[PDB]
Amino acid sequence: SQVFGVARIFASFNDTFVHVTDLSGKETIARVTGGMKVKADRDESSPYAAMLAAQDVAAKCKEVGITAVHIKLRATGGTKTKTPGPGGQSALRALARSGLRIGRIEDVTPVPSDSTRRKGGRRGRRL
RNA sequence: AUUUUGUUGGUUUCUAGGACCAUCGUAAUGAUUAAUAGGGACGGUCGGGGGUAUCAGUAUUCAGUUGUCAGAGGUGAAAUU
Ligand SMILES: [Mg+2]
Ligand SMILES: [Mg+2]
Ligand SMILES: [Mg+2]
Ligand SMILES: [Mg+2]
Ligand SMILES: [Mg+2]
Ligand SMILES: [Mg+2]
Ligand SMILES: [Mg+2]
Ligand SMILES: [Mg+2]
Ligand SMILES: [Mg+2]
Ligand SMILES: [Mg+2]
Ligand SMILES: [Mg+2]
Repeated sequence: SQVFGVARIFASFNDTFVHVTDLSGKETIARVTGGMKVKADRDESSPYAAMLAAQDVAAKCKEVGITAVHIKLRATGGTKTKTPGPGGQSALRALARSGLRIGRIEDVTPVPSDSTRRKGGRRGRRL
């Protein structure tokens, strides 16, 4: 039927990565980040930039032959926050609305079975 | 050592007295509860109680292979990087 890639979307709170690989993930097809679409650091992770980033990925996917993708959304993970950034929701909707077909969707955020120490100190970040 | 042998040392038998030792007989012969105190034993347990080894788990960082290409990071915004 369709030809599947894998859209590995890494959505932090400072930027948004839209990265499409092959099934193995060892071959990169298109990687457009929200920071390549704006010149202000404060909105590298904006929903608007993520939508533009996804459209460039979808356009690149079409000329290589990728007609469908599986979605593996992730947050920063590790010792830091596990909730996805604001751009992850926009990049997913933009991909679906760009004529690309959507397969399986999974959250693959790095979660610890314990945890190393997290930055900020004992008293947290005082603002 | 309490008396007397006419009498003082007497003298050790003697008399009597505790104090014990044995036998026999008397006797209803002789040991308070087990504290909704405690201690101990025992029986099935119950615990992220302790110690010594041992086996996971992803994560973090670093490294090796790869893959593409212009930003990535970070913030309230930036900059150092
Ligand atoms: Mg940023
Ligand atoms: Mg830029
Ligand atoms: Mg610049
Ligand atoms: Mg540090
Ligand atoms: Mg405050
Ligand atoms: Mg006389
Ligand atoms: Mg008792
Ligand atoms: Mg026992
Ligand atoms: Mg996992
Ligand atoms: Mg520059
Ligand atoms: Mg950035």
